[PDB]
Amino acid sequence: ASKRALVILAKGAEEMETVIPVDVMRRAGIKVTVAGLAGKDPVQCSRDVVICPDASLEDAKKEGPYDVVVLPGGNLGAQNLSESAAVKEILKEQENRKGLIAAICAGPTALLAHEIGFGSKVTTHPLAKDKMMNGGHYTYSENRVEKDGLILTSRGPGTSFEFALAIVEALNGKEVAAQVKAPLVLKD
Amino acid sequence: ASKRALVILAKGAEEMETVIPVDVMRRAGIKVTVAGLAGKDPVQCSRDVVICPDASLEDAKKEGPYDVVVLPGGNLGAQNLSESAAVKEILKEQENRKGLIAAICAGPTALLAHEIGFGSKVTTHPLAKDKMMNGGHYTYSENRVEKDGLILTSRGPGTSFEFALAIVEALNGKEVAAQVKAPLVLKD
Repeated sequence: ASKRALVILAKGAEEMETVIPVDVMRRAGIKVTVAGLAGKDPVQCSRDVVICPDASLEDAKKEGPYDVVVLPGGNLGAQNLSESAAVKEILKEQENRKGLIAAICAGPTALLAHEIGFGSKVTTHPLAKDKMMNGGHYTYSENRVEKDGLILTSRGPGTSFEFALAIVEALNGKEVAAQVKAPLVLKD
Repeated sequence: ASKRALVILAKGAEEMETVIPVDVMRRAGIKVTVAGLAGKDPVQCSRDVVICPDASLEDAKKEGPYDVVVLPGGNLGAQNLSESAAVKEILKEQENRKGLIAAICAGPTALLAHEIGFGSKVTTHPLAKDKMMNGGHYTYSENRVEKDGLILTSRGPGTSFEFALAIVEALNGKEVAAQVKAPLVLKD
């Protein structure tokens, strides 16, 4: 059985934090669906890179369930994720079936918005800490990648490779992660 | 005066090696044009990420000159770059006016194809070394980023951040590179 990943792509998402996990996960043999929040139309990312999603979120919602739901960062992207009722439904369903939820940079703030994973240890971009911690519902970490139960978080564009490889390791195991890592020419 | 960058995007390009330099260069205030080799139509990258270029290469060619020409990697992308007469013309013109040429991963092999920069020190992805060195026209380096005169090269997806910041430093200087680097949460 092939593992499946849903990446939710909204206007203003950080394009590096989107492309790096999609690419790395596909190198690991995972079936990745890049789903556009607003539909099938091309999405203008935070630095004006324009990416064509594989499907609308509405369509991708019906082809579930997914072994991981991925929330990229970017301040405006995360805000769009935090305001979407469809994202709330997807996240609440993933939580209930004990599937993995992964968010990077500003992305974890959508978890707070949708009341996902309260009590977990999480990290965010430093500039997003105050927002994530409003109410003290999580415990904050400064680790570059943090995993507590089914909640996997990471800090910024420069942690995107470590974030993606942590997803691979969680889904496919350490050996596949190591095999996918070697041809990338990462430092550590 | 605002510095200008041309990124040449061909089918089969490594999407991470494309998006990371475009994003980082735009964070540095550089005006970046993502030009599609085959036209304005959306480009399917090596891991099936689909990116919409800003313009066709034909149109972007007329809005020159550029302070840097950027060649992403990906084996099939580099091959498409190596076979394109338009790329040859762009590169030969950039060489003659002593502008910067930057290529990463498999991308430097297009330089060999177009007889660009013979005698320079270059690096490539390890898997592309034998191809780059056919004929002994360059001297090979295993540095993660290599710069010899106006030729800047780098090794793979995992060196993409260092590659892009080297471009920023060459165009805008060390302080801008350092200022753009800090919010990315890079390790080193």
